[PDB]
Amino acid sequence: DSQEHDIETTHGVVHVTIRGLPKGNRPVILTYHDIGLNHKSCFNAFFNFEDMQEITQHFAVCHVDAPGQQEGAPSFPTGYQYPTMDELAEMLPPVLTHLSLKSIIGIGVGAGAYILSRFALNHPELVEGLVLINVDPCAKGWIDWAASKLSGLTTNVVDIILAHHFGQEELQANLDLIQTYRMHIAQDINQDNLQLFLNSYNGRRDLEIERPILGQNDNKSKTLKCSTLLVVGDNSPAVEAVVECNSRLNPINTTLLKMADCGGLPQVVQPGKLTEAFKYFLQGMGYIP
Amino acid sequence: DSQEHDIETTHGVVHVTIRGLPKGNRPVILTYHDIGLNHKSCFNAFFNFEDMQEITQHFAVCHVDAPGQQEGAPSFPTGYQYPTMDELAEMLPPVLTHLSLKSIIGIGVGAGAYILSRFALNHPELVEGLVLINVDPCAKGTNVVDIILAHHFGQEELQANLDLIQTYRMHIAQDINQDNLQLFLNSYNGRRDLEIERPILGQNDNKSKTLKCSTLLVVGDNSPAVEAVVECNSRLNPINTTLLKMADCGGLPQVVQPGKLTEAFKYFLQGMGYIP
Repeated sequence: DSQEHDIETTHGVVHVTIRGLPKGNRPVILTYHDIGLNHKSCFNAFFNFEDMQEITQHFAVCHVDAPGQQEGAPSFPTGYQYPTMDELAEMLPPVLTHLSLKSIIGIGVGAGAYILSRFALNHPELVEGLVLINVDPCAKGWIDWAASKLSGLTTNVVDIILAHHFGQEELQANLDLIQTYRMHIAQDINQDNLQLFLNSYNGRRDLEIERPILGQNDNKSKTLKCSTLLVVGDNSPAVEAVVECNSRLNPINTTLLKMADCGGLPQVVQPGKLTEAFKYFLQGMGYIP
Repeated sequence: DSQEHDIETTHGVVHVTIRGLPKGNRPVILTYHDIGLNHKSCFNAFFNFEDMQEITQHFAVCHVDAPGQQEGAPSFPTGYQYPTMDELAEMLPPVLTHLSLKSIIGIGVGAGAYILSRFALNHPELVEGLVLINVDPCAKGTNVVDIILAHHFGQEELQANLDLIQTYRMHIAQDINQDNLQLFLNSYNGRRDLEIERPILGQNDNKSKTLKCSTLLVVGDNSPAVEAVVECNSRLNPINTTLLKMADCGGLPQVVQPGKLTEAFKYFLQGMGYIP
C-alpha cells in the first residue's frame, strides 16, 4: 500500500512516501507540506477522507517531506546551510527522476505552495496542475502593523508557526484544532531543524509572477503555465496574500476558492468540500470523468 | 488543405468543412456559427489569423454549417419543419460518428454557443472544452437582416454603421439563403432555458445540472450579450469556467480582436494540457 524513499539531491536528502502504485501516462498527486508540519500532520486526514480515497485510487500519491521535517529526523549540525526556498524546489526534479515519474499534480500548503509554484515556473513540463492552499508569493512583511510591538528575534518558534497557520480569533479561542496543532508542531518535528525550515520560508524572495495583458503581450512577464486552484479559508491570515497571488496569475488557467466558515488548514477542517473542488479541478484537465 | 461533407442525419443534412487531418486521441476544434452567419462569415477571419494558424496546425478543424445556412444552400419548401435548437444539437453526434471523431473542443457564437452547450450537457464525454462567444442560456420571453444586426452589434456600434456593420449587413443579406435564415432565427428565438445551475460545494445538488467540461465564456464589453454571458457564468462551475470580457469590443470579438482571443484560446488549450 505504501513505500518510503530517502532521495539524494545536490541540496541534501529529501524523504518521500509513495502510497499507491504509479501508472504509465497518469501523473502522481505530489505533496509539499507547510512550516511546522510534515506530510502526516498536513494531509493524512485529507487523503484518508472517504470521497478523496476514490480519487487517490486512480492516481499514485507521492508525499514530499521538507529536509529535516520528516518524523524522527536527526538535527542538522548548527552551521548547516539549509536550502533556500528556490533550492528546496530544485530538489523535486531529482525526486520525479528517481521514482521514474513524468509529471505531477501538486498540492502545497504555505511553504509547500510557494516551493511547488517555483518548481512549476522552473519546470512547466513536469507540472500539469497545482492546488495551492494558503500560498503567499510576496516576501515576508518586515512588520505586521496589526500588533502592539516588534520583537522578531526573541519569541517562541511554535507560537510563531501557530500564528502563521490560524486566524487571530481562531487562535485566541484555542479549541481542539489549535491545542492539537500546538502539540503537532512541538513534538512531531525536530525543533532544531524546524527553525532552519521556518528561516528558509521567512527568507523566501518574491515569486515575480505577473498576470499578462492579453492584448500586446510583448514583455510576456512569466507566470504558472498550468491550471491552478488557489484555496484559502475566509478566516485564514493568508486570505490577503492568496487573493494577491490570484491577482498575479493568468485568470484563464486559475480559480480562487474562498472556503466558508474556515481558517487555517482547510484540508483538515473541511476535507469534504475541498475534495469536491479538487474533483472538479481534475475533471477540468480531463482526468476522473 | 480542406474537405467538404454533406452529412445526412435523422433530422436532415448538415454541411461541414474539415480543414486538417484528425489525430487518433487529440480532439478536433469543432465550430458552430451564429444566426445570420455561416462558418466563413463567423470564423474564416479568426482561424486564418497568423497566431491561430500555429494552434489549428496541431488540431484538425471541423466547421459545422447550421441546416440551410451553408453557402449556396437551396431554400427549404415553405411548410418545412426546421429543427429545434435542441434537435440542432442532436445533429452533432452523427457528424462526429461519420467523420470517425472521438471528442471535440467546441467554439460557438450565440446560437452556436447554445447548440454546443446543449450538446455538452447531452454528451459530456464528447466535449473536452467549450469557447462560448456571446452565449445566452435563457429564452427570449420586422426586417430580418435588421433584427440579426441588432442581435450581433451594440446600440452605439450599430448607430455608427462603420465598415464592420455595413460589411456584415451585406454578409447577413447576400451570403445566406434568406428563406432558410428566417427558419434558423425562429429556432434560436424559440430556444428553451439551458437549465444549467452552479453547484454548491456542500449540497450534493442532484437535480441541478451543469457543463462538466472546461469552459471559456467570451463577450465584448459593448456586446448586447454581456448581461446574458455574465448570467451564464453565474450558473456554471467556477472551478471549470473563466469569463473573458474583451476591452473596446462589441459584436464578433473573434473578427474585431483575433489577436487577443487567439492568445486567450491558446492559454485555455494549455489549461487542458494541449499545445505545450
